[PDB]
Amino acid sequence: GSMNLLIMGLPGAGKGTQAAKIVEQFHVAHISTGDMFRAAMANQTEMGVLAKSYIDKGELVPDEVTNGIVKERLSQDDIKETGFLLDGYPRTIEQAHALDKTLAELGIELEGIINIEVNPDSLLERLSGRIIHRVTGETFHPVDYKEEDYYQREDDKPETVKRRLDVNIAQGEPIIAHYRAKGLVHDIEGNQDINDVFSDIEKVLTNL
Repeated sequence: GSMNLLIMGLPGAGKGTQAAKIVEQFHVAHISTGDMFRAAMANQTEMGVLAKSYIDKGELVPDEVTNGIVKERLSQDDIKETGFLLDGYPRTIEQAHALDKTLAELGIELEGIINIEVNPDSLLERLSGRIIHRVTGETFHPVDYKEEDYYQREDDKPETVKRRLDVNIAQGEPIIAHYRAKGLVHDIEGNQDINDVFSDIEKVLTNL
């Protein structure tokens, strides 16, 4: 009955799939950054219509507005009833500090953090393998009988993925340390089958 959770993991770690499995078993509200903003705007909340005025103009959403969005979301009814699984926020240590303030104001306590760990070299190989034929557009990872008959999306080039992973690691490290120092972080080995990863998650959550 109700749990207040964060889920964390580097790109390619399968955070999305696990979140959906967590919802199915434990009924917490899965809340990604995208969901939160889409809700605020589509449901036309006070913060949402405010956020929309920046987004429509192609401008960045200020921290003050983002923090209001979050507080608004965690203020909803479903949060009291079912708890939550916050996904993608906080993204920086500053947002972690802002979140803690909001949770304290709301009288809410974080109960656990699911941290899916996968070796960044394994992630790199998994995210930067996709290769595409020039005229048939056939996708690979596997074949390649001709090195020059293929190309990669910019998003999928090893240097691009490597930078993405490095930035995500650097931004996430102080957040993980911040909450680990409070015993809230539970490391899950992510290099398993989907059902085995979730199996370890299930053990953690039922024993909270």
